[PDB]
Amino acid sequence: AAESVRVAVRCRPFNQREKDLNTTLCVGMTPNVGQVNLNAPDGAAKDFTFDGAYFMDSTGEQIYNDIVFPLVENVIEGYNGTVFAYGQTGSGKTFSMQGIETIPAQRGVIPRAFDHIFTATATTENVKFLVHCSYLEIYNEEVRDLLGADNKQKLEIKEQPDRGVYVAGLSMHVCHDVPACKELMTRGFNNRHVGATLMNKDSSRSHSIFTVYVEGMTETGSIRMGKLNLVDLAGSERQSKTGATGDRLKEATKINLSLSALGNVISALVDGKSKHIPYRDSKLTRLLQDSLGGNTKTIMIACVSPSSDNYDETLSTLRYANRAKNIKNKPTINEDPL
Ligand SMILES: Nc1ncnc2c1ncn2[C@@H]1O[C@H](COP(=O)(O)OP(=O)(O)NP(=O)(O)O)[C@@H](O)[C@H]1O
Ligand SMILES: [Mg+2]
Repeated sequence: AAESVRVAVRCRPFNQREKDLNTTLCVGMTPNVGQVNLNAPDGAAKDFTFDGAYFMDSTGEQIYNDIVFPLVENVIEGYNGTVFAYGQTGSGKTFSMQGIETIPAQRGVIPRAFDHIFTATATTENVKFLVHCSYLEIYNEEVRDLLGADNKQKLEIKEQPDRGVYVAGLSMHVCHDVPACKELMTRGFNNRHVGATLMNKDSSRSHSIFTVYVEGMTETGSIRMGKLNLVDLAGSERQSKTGATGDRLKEATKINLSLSALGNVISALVDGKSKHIPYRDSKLTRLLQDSLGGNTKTIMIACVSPSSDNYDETLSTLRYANRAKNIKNKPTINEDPL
């Protein structure tokens, strides 16, 4: 039967901008029951329930072990899996996906997924595994390869019933171990479009997708074809807060439009009346199409600011996250016999 997309909310500690503005804590949580509340200046609260609720003291270790670990186990079995970080600029999407390599509890989703996969392949002798990685970015409505030779070359999207939506000409890289995956992640990080604003000095100016392909040849002949999409979206932002001008501002209009398209896809999927879903409104929603309503086990990590200054932006993240938990997917094991 169909299963829901799983949603977790992560509230990061205050940033310097928020402390200088003398803002107050407007986010509350009861983690053991997945509860999150948002308080307005008058005191009125809006209550929500999610699959996970992680507060200012939460670690990447906790988040991964609780919600991501089962999904990565599903990819090893032959399922398609997707983890995507969503939220306002500077909320903690890149920190949640990449993290800090030198602090064990602070390592992100992506490096932990590499360790988990290669430990599972190393402890299985009756299945031979081949692991490939790809890494792309959607920058100003152009799909670009972050591991290719021409990072400026616009790539085209193709569709096929047995493959879903894919990127034609996207380079594929064999990874025999965790260092190989890390070398690609480093190379890709250097090529990703980034830029400074008053909301985030290290703002991601594109949506990124790191895909790990897990192919397993079983002793009963058959080939399992698991695939893990690790998605670090760009975030919603406002010119009055970022202070963005020129090219930085042009990126903001394309980022905001593509994120509005994702919101519209989420809303149409759960309104109970939309016969057609607007996946083609952006390259982002076309590449997330199979993850939202399709053949995939999906997790959204909705990141939020704890500050009263970001009440409106945090409320928007929570409303879309609340809607996303009702999206119904039909994941199946991808397994080609002989
Ligand atoms: N939970 C956290 N604990 C400590 N530092 C954090 C946390 N979350 C984020 N940060 C830091 O806060 C800054 C902004 O976070 P970042 O993950 O880059 O935001 P983002 O959601 O990806 N923003 P953007 O790319 O502009 O849409 C970085 O310096 C992070 O390392
Ligand atoms: Mg980021």
